Amino acid sequence: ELKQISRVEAMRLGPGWSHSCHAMLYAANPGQLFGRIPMRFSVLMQMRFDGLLGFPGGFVDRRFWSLEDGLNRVLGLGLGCLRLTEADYLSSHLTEHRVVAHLYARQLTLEQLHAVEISAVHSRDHGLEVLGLVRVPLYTQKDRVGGFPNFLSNAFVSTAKCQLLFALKVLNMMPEEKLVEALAAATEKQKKALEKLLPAS
Amino acid sequence: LKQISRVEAMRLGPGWSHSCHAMLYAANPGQLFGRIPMRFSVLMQMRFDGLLGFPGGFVDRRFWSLEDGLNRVLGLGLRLTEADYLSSHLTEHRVVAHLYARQLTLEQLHAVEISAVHSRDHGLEVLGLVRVPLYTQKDRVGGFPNFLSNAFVSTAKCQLLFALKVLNMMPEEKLVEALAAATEKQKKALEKLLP
Repeated sequence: ELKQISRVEAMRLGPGWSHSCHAMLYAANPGQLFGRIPMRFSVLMQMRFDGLLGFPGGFVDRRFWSLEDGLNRVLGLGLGCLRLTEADYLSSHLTEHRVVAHLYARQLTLEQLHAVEISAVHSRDHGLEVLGLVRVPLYTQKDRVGGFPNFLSNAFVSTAKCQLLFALKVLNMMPEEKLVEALAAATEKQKKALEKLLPAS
Repeated sequence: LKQISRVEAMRLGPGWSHSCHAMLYAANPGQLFGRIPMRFSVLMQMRFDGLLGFPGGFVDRRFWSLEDGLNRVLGLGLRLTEADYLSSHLTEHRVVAHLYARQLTLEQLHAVEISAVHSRDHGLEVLGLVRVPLYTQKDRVGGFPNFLSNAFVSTAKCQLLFALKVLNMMPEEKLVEALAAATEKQKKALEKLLP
């Protein structure tokens, strides 16, 4: 968990602080997987050029643009679709490189969520800085790792993983105890996989 | 994984089930930020169970050929043939994993990505396609090592590293280096959580 800070207090930090803006785009999903698993929500993340999962967005130079303007410019290159606004602002966090990470989020219709994925494959950043969008599975299968735990066992931008788990909580998309349960299962999954290659003694 | 030939795979007997997966890749002459050659782009997919793997799935050899079955299960919205067959491996519950591979042009690879986002499997069994970055940045983790530190279907990760070698897409010593750096990354990060 990262240290949180209000927007107005974040925008008065000295010139030694850089700002980032990322967007969590998600849609309520009424479907079920394999006839019994409710999907609840579909959330968009993406594979970055450095091989890590993160959110759409990136560095925003506050000197030249509003946070919203700068985020939408980035989204224009990496998604090429919509225009977020201050109403979509969710949180600001301090990262450990003095960076203030601003998190935006908007619930989309399922139709627009799919339209974003379609526009992403045609975007300027596709195949360069963005290597592909992925939906987050929020369910957990009977084996207690399938789905969200396995997904959390992937390799993330540290800030993005914190943001994802934070947003799911405060947006009442997943109970906090279920988020931490899945994170614990992910960590035990990572240990199970690592032991096969490089076990401790 | 213990490898076996195609003809010997089909004589494994009815007790063995067969899976078929496709590694679609393209030569990539681009350079990331104008410095680092991308070499090749390979398509993988995020699965319903949160793991990265290859398109494809199980095939019922009593009703489809391996190639016909594969083509129905790709979940990409190209038709693979016998010549695209690459290797067969025996999974670590009697499953023979057949791996098919075909080199495409980058533009054709892009066309598969565009068709994939419109497939009926999208948003249920397939949660998205990703391109494998085969470059390694100067920090020794950026790109391919970080990518290999994600979570894979165990067969898919072995199929990827095997295919990259035998197809002469990456020298073996570079594949070992990238895997080693990814595994060391996983260890150090895991030590922050479960020392």
